[PDB]
Amino acid sequence: GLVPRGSHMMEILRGSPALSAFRINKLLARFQAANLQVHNIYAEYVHFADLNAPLNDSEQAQLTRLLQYGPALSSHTPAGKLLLVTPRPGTISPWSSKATDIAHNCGLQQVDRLERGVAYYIEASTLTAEQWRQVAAELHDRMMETVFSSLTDAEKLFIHHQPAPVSSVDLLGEGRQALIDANLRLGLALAEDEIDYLQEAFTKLGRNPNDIELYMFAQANSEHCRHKIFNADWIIDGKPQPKSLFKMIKNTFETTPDYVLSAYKDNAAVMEGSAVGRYFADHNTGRYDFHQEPAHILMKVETHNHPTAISPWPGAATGSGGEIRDEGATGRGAKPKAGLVGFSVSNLRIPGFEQPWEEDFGKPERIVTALDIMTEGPLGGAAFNNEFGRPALTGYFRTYEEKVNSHNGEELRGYHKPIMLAGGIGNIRADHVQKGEIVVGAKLIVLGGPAMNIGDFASVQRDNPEMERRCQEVIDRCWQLGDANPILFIHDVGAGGLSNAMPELVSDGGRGGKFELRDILSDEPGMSPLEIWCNESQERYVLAVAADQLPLFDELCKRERAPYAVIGDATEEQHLSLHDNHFDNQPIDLPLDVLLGKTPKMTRDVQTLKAKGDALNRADITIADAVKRVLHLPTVAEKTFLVTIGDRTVTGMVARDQMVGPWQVPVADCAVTTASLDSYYGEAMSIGERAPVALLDFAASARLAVGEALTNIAATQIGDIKRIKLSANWMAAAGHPGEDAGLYDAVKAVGEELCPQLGLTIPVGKDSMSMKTRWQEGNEQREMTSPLSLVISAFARVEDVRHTLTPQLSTEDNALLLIDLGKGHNALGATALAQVYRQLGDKPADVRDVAQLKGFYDAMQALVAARKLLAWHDRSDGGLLVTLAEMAFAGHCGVQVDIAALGDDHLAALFNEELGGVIQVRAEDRDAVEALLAQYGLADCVHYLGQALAGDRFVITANDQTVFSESRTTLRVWWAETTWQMQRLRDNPQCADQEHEAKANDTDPGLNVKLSFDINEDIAAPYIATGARPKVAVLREQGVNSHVEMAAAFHRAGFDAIDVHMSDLLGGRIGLGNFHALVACGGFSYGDVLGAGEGWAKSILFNHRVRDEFETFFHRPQTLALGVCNGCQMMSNLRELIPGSELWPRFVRNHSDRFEARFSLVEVTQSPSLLLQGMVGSQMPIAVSHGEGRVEVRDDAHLAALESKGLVALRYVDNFGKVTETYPANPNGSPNGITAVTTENGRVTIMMPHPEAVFRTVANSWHPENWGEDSPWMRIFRNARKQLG
Ligand SMILES: Nc1ncnc2c1ncn2[C@@H]1O[C@H](COP(=O)(O)OP(=O)(O)O)[C@@H](O)[C@H]1O
Ligand SMILES: [Cl-]
Ligand SMILES: [Cl-]
Ligand SMILES: [Cl-]
Ligand SMILES: [Mg+2]
Ligand SMILES: [Mg+2]
Ligand SMILES: [Mg+2]
Ligand SMILES: [Mg+2]
Ligand SMILES: [Mn+2]
Ligand SMILES: [Xe]
Ligand SMILES: [Xe]
Ligand SMILES: [Xe]
Ligand SMILES: [Xe]
Ligand SMILES: [Xe]
Repeated sequence: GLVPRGSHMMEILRGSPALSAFRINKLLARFQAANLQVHNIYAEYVHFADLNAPLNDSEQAQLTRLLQYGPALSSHTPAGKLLLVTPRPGTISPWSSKATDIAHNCGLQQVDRLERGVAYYIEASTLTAEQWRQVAAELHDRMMETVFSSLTDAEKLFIHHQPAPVSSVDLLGEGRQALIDANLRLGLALAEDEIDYLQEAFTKLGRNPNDIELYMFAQANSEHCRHKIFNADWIIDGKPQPKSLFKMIKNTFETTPDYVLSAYKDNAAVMEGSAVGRYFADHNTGRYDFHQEPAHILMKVETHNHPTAISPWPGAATGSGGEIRDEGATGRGAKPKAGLVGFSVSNLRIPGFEQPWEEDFGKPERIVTALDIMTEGPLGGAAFNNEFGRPALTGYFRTYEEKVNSHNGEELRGYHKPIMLAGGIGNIRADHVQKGEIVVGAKLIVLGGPAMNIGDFASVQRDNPEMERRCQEVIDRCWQLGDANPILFIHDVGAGGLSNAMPELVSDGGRGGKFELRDILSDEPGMSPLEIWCNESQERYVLAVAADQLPLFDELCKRERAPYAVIGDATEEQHLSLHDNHFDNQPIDLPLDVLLGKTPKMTRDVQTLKAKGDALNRADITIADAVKRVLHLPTVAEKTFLVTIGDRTVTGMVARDQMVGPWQVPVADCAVTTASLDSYYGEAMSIGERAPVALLDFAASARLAVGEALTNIAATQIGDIKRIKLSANWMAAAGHPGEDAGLYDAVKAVGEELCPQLGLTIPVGKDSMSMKTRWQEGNEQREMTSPLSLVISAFARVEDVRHTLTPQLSTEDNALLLIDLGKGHNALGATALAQVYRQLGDKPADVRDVAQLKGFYDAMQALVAARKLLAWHDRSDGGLLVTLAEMAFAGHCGVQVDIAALGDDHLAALFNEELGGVIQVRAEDRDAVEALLAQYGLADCVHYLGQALAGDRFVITANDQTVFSESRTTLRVWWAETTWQMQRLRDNPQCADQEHEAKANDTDPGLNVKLSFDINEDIAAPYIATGARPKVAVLREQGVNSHVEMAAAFHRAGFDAIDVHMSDLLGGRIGLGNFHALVACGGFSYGDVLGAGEGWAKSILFNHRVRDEFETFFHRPQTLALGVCNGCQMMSNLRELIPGSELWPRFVRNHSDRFEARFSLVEVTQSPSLLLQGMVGSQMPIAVSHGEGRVEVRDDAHLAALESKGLVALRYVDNFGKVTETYPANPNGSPNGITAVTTENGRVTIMMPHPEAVFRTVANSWHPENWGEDSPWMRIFRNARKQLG
């Protein structure tokens, strides 16, 4: 396959079939649905290699072999009409960046670029050219892809354009008109006074502005970048106001500075953490060690609402990716640890599952549907978190779309433009919290990805998470140098690209800069200087480093394979210049104070609109019907489709994730991580939000968001409320009638009143101020406007991660007690209950009593510390009804509760969404607990409800009357139906159905353990005691992310864990000949492009020296190796080097066709595995996190031979203890539950689950109560140590 392509040659290589049978069946069913009459469809990947020089035979064999990957689906002879789908010309897929990288690291420098498309073969012998266009429309994404008729057309993707010159705007030759034309032509969106400012600036300089200078200015001065609304002066109902919104937020720091180390002067806030062992590999020795020191806590939350309305997968992916850059660029370098995720969208209207409150109102053609956002968006957000390697541990998901009588009268209110929210916490060293001095002469570097023309095609983002992982490793090497950290100053690259980030950086240091345009790394030679300087390409940071640290920085980057460029120098003069060596001229030449000068402050002069509620019309409402609808509201309903798609175990520090208890029910109210791998100190995150309340009462909605963040985090051991710090993220349709006054009133409500009075700081925050959508529907104008939507995220240092309560009810003798901080108001306005009957109602919840909310929190903290709680679940969407139901789902039990003391209105008592929740206590503690609550002023809020009982009965009485009684299993399965329907349409429907149907089986005993050995016996102790510590090579390739906890597991077992990067082996810095033990760690090397683990394995196989090195290590008589997850995939690709491995299977795309992050039950089976000695017959859960873990054999003969040889070491079992292939008990579809195999001599074991994630009991999502510090998985590492003797 090989043809001229300008001054290069393009080779075409056929790949493998691209779609599984159920995917083919969906295409055919959709074609029949549109009646396009299609007899058959078949699809095959095809690869395109643009070559700068020819391949000899052996290089050609290498290239072909690199492009063999993926499940072994049945080939077909091409037949019918070819439609080839590729990335749009002018764009380079992330697949292409990563695959070309593999090619280069396998020695194929002749490969200039690799790209991939899908060839579809459609047999539909009479369709009009018209119907052909609809077939083509159906097979590609119009925002990213194009459809071609010939394989040869792929040459269009590799055209090199000449560099486009700068363009000047003729102000001197045409006057102000030139600026007006450029404003419209370049879409600068400039205000009249901004046009005046530019006109005057350039008249003063006596020369025309260049397009690049105007664009840079336009970006810096957008609402998005300047925050004009948040800095504006206000007049409200005729009275000037004393403070901006930002100054009201700051008020919370003026009033509670406690524990804050950094607020409002960085792209994250920082608060005090805990002195613990920070674990990392020394720069000199490569050995991992604990460094006992403060691990302070940074936090940040951001949105990506507009781009997600256009292209939701990269919109959500880069929302997370951008936020992750903020966290690593805090101070002088910091480390992201865990993430959170939020979505608000309009009604799903799932086909065949439409709910009675949903009405189709239309939408703009150019945006995607709510369903499309909730399909592709969570996948994009998880793709980044999974491929970058941070666990995603808490989040919210709301649907809202209704015609409502609100502040501006009857209007459509919703989320056509969605909220896509991404946030997280990380750790930072004390001495790096402060940005450093920028020395005159400092080198100014771009760290990260080559620029492309990115940033409405302009709203289609692009993510490459692996590129960002490689940058994070360099930032980690830097801060891991302590006082020798060479980062003087670092900033993320986001809006405005370099044109914002570089000026901001020098400016923050009191300097200017001089830059060379042609030093910036670019994958698009056609780009204009404007495009190069201003594009929003992803995975970039800017930093300043002293000239003499450049050789160190260079070494650090090269070992990580993180690209970087020196692109300029910091100057004493406060000027900004950008030179271009190619055109020999100066695209930018400005004083900074001209560039960064501001037009006058905004004034908003506005008036209050307040909705008068309508009383809830109850004609159609019964309690039973209300329970059924409310559990079908996606806001309320089970969230599994948002949770198991995202890793929750990488770092080995996750103590509490969303899934709770033996039945792994996602109801955890907040996330908890341990502060290190050697401590019980930790960090917690929770979310509060209640946007629909803002349709009745702006300030109540903001108070409730703060209050729910607190009730969600309250059963975690924190102590002083001033330890809890908030992000406030404000989404509004600024300018829409009544929203501006409501915004000022809501910010005041929290910043000036509620938070100072509770002792809560808001040291970080952001705002997104055009939350609305307009389009033409008949030839009527239509508009969908969001409620004011405050999202509060709460972050806190944790005193003891072991003491966290979850909603999992005990059935030992117990009391359930409601804490009703609604004080009997029982408001029903703006509840899930109102919304599911198409109403807004009358009067919403609110914070009823500030002393009692603080009293609530302090009481909860006293009960958590004294271990007086069995369970906790707060009340929010769905009310007390949903809180009790979710506790019964998590406990897999019944409730017998009486509500007579809660008012005569049972509907109001069950469904109000007032603050509070239900604690469960031992029956014998009930009196002391009620006395404790009374001491905090709560007696009149506290109500004994009844008890949790074994069994399936969910019973609510009022005196002698049954208010509501149903099977708990029935409610649990209704509550599951949304995630079932989402999984069924997104993933393999067979796996969605199995998962859902297992829920209806009440006899399910949940995760449960059988141990064949003593989990507390440290069999490595006599070896550790001698002080003899053998090395283990902790092997990582670029994109590996689980190596730190892997090293820590081996360390606890007595090893000296050495960081061995593949670059170390390629560069000769490490030899395997010096090791007896090797482990290949997990993650996403090369983003799994070319098959998970393949580029890592082939880069070994195709370098003869490193390959000989691996083969020698494996052939030694006493070496031990382990491969986990990515390392298990890598090693299965290395069988030719491993003796005794001939029967090993391949590991390919899970049968569900979805990444699976699960806490799965396995049994240890009889094999030669030396790492599993003493464990055979044990059954216990383990962390699973993979999308390519399905064992695939050549045929049954290979499966039988593998089995009969006795080499299977681990199998998935269902909770009844049987070997299974039913999902998700077996999360990936592996035959015979196979998930680990060993070699004939037992010296090498590979497995897909992560024992290193869960070797600490505290890091097991569920575990038996009596376990000590060590989980059963700790024994694998101790077995390695004892085996080496
Ligand atoms: N978008 C999301 N991504 C990840 N996890 C989520 C998301 N939405 C909700 N969750 C998790 O699902 C569980 C139930 O969520 P939800 O009912 O919104 O919480 P609550 O009602 O306690 O505020 C929680 O553990 C939450 O963290
Ligand atoms: Cl169709
Ligand atoms: Cl702009
Ligand atoms: Cl939009
Ligand atoms: Mg103090
Ligand atoms: Mg909920
Ligand atoms: Mg909650
Ligand atoms: Mg919530
Ligand atoms: Mn009151
Ligand atoms: Xe190719
Ligand atoms: Xe400017
Ligand atoms: Xe956390
Ligand atoms: Xe108590
Ligand atoms: Xe090992």
